[PDB]
This record gives sequence, structure tokens and C-alpha cells, in this order.
Amino acid sequence: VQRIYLDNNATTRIDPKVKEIMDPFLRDHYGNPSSLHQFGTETHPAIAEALDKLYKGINARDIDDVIITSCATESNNWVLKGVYFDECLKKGKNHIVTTVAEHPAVRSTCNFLESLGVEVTYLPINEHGSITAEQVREAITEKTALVSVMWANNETGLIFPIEEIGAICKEKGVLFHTDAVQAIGKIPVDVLKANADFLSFSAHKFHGPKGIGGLYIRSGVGLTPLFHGGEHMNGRRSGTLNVPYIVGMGEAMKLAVEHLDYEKEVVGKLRDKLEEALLKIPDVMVVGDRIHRVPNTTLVSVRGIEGEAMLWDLNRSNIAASTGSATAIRLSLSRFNTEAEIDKTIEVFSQAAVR
Amino acid sequence: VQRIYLDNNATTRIDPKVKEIMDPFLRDHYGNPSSLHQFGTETHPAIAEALDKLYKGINARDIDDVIITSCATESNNWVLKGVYFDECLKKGKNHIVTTVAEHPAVRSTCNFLESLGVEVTYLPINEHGSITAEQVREAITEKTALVSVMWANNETGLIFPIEEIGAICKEKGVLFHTDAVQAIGKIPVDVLKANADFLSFSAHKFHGPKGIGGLYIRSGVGLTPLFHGGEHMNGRRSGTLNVPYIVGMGEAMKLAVEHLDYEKEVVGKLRDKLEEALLKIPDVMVVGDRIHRVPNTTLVSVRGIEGEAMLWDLNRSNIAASTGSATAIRLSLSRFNTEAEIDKTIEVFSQAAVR
Ligand SMILES: *Cc1c(COP(=O)(O)O)cnc(C)c1O
Ligand SMILES: *Cc1c(COP(=O)(O)O)cnc(C)c1O
Ligand SMILES: [Cl-]
Ligand SMILES: [Cl-]
Repeated sequence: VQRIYLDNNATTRIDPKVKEIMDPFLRDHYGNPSSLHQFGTETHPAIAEALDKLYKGINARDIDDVIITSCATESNNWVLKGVYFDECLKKGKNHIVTTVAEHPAVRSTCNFLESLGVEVTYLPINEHGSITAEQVREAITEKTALVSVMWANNETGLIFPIEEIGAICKEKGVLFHTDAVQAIGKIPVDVLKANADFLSFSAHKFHGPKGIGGLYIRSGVGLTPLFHGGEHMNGRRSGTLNVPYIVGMGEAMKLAVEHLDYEKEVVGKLRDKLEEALLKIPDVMVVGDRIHRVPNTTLVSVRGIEGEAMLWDLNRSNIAASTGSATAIRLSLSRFNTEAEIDKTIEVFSQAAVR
Repeated sequence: VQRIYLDNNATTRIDPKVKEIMDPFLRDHYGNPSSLHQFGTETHPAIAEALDKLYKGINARDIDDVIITSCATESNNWVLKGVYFDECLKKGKNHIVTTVAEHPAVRSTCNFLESLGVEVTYLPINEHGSITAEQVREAITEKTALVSVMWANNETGLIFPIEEIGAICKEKGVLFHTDAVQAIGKIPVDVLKANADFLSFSAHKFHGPKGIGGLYIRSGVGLTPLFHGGEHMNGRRSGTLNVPYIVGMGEAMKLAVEHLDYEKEVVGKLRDKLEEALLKIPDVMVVGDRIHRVPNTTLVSVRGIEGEAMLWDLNRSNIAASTGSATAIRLSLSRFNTEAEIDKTIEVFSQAAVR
């Protein structure tokens, strides 16, 4: 059989080169990098090369940190709770601004901070499916400890005005964090242009393994560790390093940035072919703006039949997609989809819809 | 060349069967287990089997939780900070008792809680290298939120009186957590006999991959999540599951408990052969008790030459061991060491010592 995977904003396939580069550290190179003997220092060159790939992947400077975490959820929890202790409890800046579109790892943590007494304003989305940047400014009081706005939304693919939010935060002296998970491998990511203090990402959204992530911390910026222990990652995140996943995630970031032109010109062309073909049937409307989007995502809405039925049908024909709040059908492509797959999805989608 | 790895309390080699069982989930079975389509539910049987292996591995009940974490450091941080919010800030039980022998993931986090105003007593070790259990009782005031005592020490191999501490905690109504990382695969681990509310472990200490751990939470016991997001692990720990490492860690726990007789009878016999051979030279004394120890660990001290020099020398001859606070030389064996390796280590150790 031949199945079609169109659920890449939920997770992606590991690139074969990533698995290949991870294998030796699952085999004979199992030393703890903190060890002083040869099994430990034996791992240091590959770890350094992987970290270098990450730094260059997000345009991080040598003075900055790219701390290895276990997923984007850890990065987001670490940002929000760290600034809760450093900037909210100790500096009296008991206010955080974020958006209603943020991943549950951000919104649920913000709810937890609210339970402790922190004041959090979740900026409402507009009809364009985006946040303006004027909204954060309206909400940035002199007690805002942190602004947290995701770079690209996982349900609609919509790109938020990261850069202008960073400029507002820079002029107003408030820390800026961006959840950039959906942006890696989709659009160019530059922490300097974003003026980001914190940036989150997760490997399994750009063809690395599930269970490893990264938090960019700007030079000089403090953040009380979420993982105390003080051994690893310059004492900022303790725990024995996941060497294979570090190497693999480095390679995945490298491949992801190397495929940016292909992502916009080819994957985006497949998404536009799919979307244009799919809107030529009854009343199926795309949910959100069609310009400020990452190249791989389309979110289509169909009459009065729920999206879950359409997805159950698609899955019966071995086509995997997800839902999306509008419910609508989220189809998210990748580097490994082909035009034949897209034509097939147009046919199976139409036949399933009329049925 | 033929190198000798005697540093297994620092980390271990992945069992070939563990790598084998992980490989398919690094290849074609890359679905997100939260997905509703076939790529997601396709992973559910192997995840369930792995979790079953963990539960049976620590004698957890079906009503209990064995939450998948990213390492023992995450489990320990989660226990201590969770009971800080639930039992210290909300219930006024602003006291925690632990030991001075605990891993830095516990002691450093306790230091962080002290910086917030929590009163923590670190029980001092005695001349026997152990904690009595009478000490926790002496310190268990009616404001103790948590007792945290490691099952086996990583530097000396000494087993602490887990069970009696659990009985004291049960009679006095105080939560009991045990860091059991060094115990898995070394001695039988039973959360019921221990009367443990929380138990930590980490795969790479029993031949699973680095970067995954487990926290046993007793039925009914609450613990505010460290990873908010509320999606995965019954909402107790959010983040996309590390499917390959979950499967591998399950197999590693199974193999580890299946080798307990071999660990005590063979690995312990190799440790006793090594230790008895090594104490027949000048004034090299074993640091700590020689009865209440896990079968794989020996911690030897040598005259007035520091341990780091002896270990640099050993590493020059491709023999990997670590230091240990006494500094002494920690040699920690495993299922994969042979008697030939041990004889060779006796010779190289003697020649290095006289040189
Ligand atoms: C090794 C060890 C740890 C650290 O585990 P990580 O996987 O590095 O998080 C914690 N406690 C004990 C007793 C250990 O031996
Ligand atoms: C998928 C996603 C996450 C969750 O990442 P995990 O690896 O599951 O921790 C967080 N934020 C965004 C924007 C995501 O798309
Ligand atoms: Cl914290
Ligand atoms: Cl928490």
C-alpha cells in the first residue's frame, strides 16, 4: 500500500540522514560527555558540530545560548516560569502578555501563573487571523515582565509580525520570547532581526526525533533553571545529555535551513496546487489569510459536515491530516510530499466529500 | 584495540536488543501518538507494552502512574517543586528532609527551594556511609512536606534503608520520594514495599538511551505538573512523546529485571574479585560499608596520590572509571564486563599504581 502523510505540523518523519547520523551514538559511542575518560571526550566534536548547526540555524551569536531541552514544551515552561521567579516575584513586574493562538504549552502555563496571582492578558485574534503588534503595545504596561508571541501558528500556518513586536519590546524594555516551532524549516528564522530574548523550537517538527528541543537565550539574559542540578548546559539545564538526539537535531536544523528555497518554491507550490484544486468544490473556504502563511499549511473548511468525519474518511484511504480550530481540516505538507500525492489527495478528498 | 568500560554508574551502553526495538520508530513509524489517524494509533500497542514493562519493573499497580520524563533530573525537579507548590506554599508544610548524599539534581533543587524560604535539613552521613532512618524520624516535624532519600548512592554503591524510611513516613503522614536511579537493574525495586509516593529513574543507567526517565506517582497523590500543557501523560506531563526512547526504555527495564540474579551472582562476583585483588596492594582501603551495597560498585582509595591521576593513567590504557567523594576511584561494572576484563584491570591498576 501507499499512504499519504499530510500532518507535518503535528509531527514529521525523521530524515534518513538524521537517523544515519544518530546511529553510531546509539551503538559504540555511548559515553557520558561529562566523563573525563575517552568515552566522554570522544563525543565532544559531534556535540560541538551539532550545536554549531543549531546556532547558525537560528542566526544565534557565539555570545548567545542555544540550550538543549527535551521538547518545546520544556522550553516554554522554562521561559514562563523562569521569568515568573526572576521578573514577576522578585521585580514586581506581575504582568505577561501573550496571544490566544499560542500552543497549549504556553497558554496552560500562563493559566498556572494566573492561579498564583500573575496577571496575564491573552491578546484576541482579529479577522485576518493574526495579531497586529499594536495590541502588545496597548497592553505593554510598565509592569509587563514578558511578551510571548508565537512565530507561526500551528493550526492556520499564519505568520505573526515577529520583528515589529520585537521592536516594540526593545523600545519598551520588556523581555521578548517567541515560540518558533512551526517556523523552523518553513521560513527564515533570525533571532537578531526578531530581537528575541527567548526562542523555542522542537526537532520533530523539522524532521528530527521527537523528544528534543531548543531554547535560545540572548547573551546576558537571565533565566532561573527549570532543571536544577547545575551540571550541564553551562549550569542552565541539568541532566545527562541526549547525545544521539543532539547530533540528529543538529543535522535536522542544517537540512531544514538548506531546504528553505525548496520549501517556499516547491512545497508551497504543492500546497497552492492542493488548495486551489480543493476550493473548486461547494462552499469550502480557507480559514485565515492566504499571504502571511508558511508554505506548507492549508486549513480548509467544508459546509456543515464536521472536519473529524472528513478526516476519518481520509484516514480510511490512508491519508493522514488533522483538525484545526475555525472545526476545519488542517493539511500540512513537507519536503517528502510529491505532486502525485497531491493529485491523489485532490481526488480522494473530492470523492470523500461528495460521499 | 580493546577498551574496558568500568564507569556504569555514570552511564551505560545501550543493549543491542534495545537499539533493535527502537529502530522501527526511528524509521517508518514516526506518527504522533496523539494523532487520530493511523500513523498515531499505529504506535499505541508498543507504547502500552513499554509502559507495562515499566510498571512491572518497579511493581507499580494499575492504579498508579509511571509518567515518562526526559531524565531523572526532570523527575526530581518535578517532585521537589511540585510538592513545593502543593504542600509547602498551599499547606504551610514548609519543611523538607533529605540527605547530603543525594544527587545534585535533588540537592541543588533543594537549595533553590531554600532560596525561596523553604527550610530543608540535609541529614548527615554516618561513619557507615549510610543514613539510619532514625534521623528522618528525628527531623520529621509536623511541618515536613516531603522526605526524599535516594535508594542507592551513585558514588559508593551503598544501599539506604528504603522500606524503614517508608514506614516512618507512612506512620507520620509525610510524602515519601526515592531517587532510585542507581537501584534499577542492581537490586530488586518495589514501590509497594518502599511505601513510596514518588520514585525516580533514568534509562541510561540500566542500558537504555540517555534522555528519558520515569517518575512513579502513587495513586491519588497529587503533583502540579512541571511541564504544563495538559496534553500527554494523563495531563501530568505535557509534550509530544519520545516514542523510540519509550519503547527502548521499556525493553531496558525488562532486561534489567531479568538479569537481577546474574547481577548479584556474576557481576557482584566480578566486583568482589576485582576488589579483593585490588586491596592486596599498599594502603588502598574501600570507602564505605561492604555489605549494604549494590553488586556492581567498588570505591577504592589509594595512599596520597589523588584519584584523578590514577584515572588519567587508567584511561591512557583504555580503562574508563570515575572519581568518587571520600578523592577515591569509583569502578562500576555491568552485565557486559567479563572476568578477563577484570584480571586485565587488576594488572593495569597495579602497574599504574606502582608507576
Ligand atoms: C545519574 C543520576 C541522576 C541523573 O540522571 P539524569 O539522566 O542525568 O537526569 C540522578 N540521580 C541519581 C541517583 C543518578 O545516579
Ligand atoms: C508542536 C508545538 C509545540 C509542542 O512541541 P513538543 O515537542 O510537543 O513539546 C509547541 N509549540 C508549537 C508552536 C508547536 O507547533
Ligand atoms: Cl524553576
Ligand atoms: Cl511547576
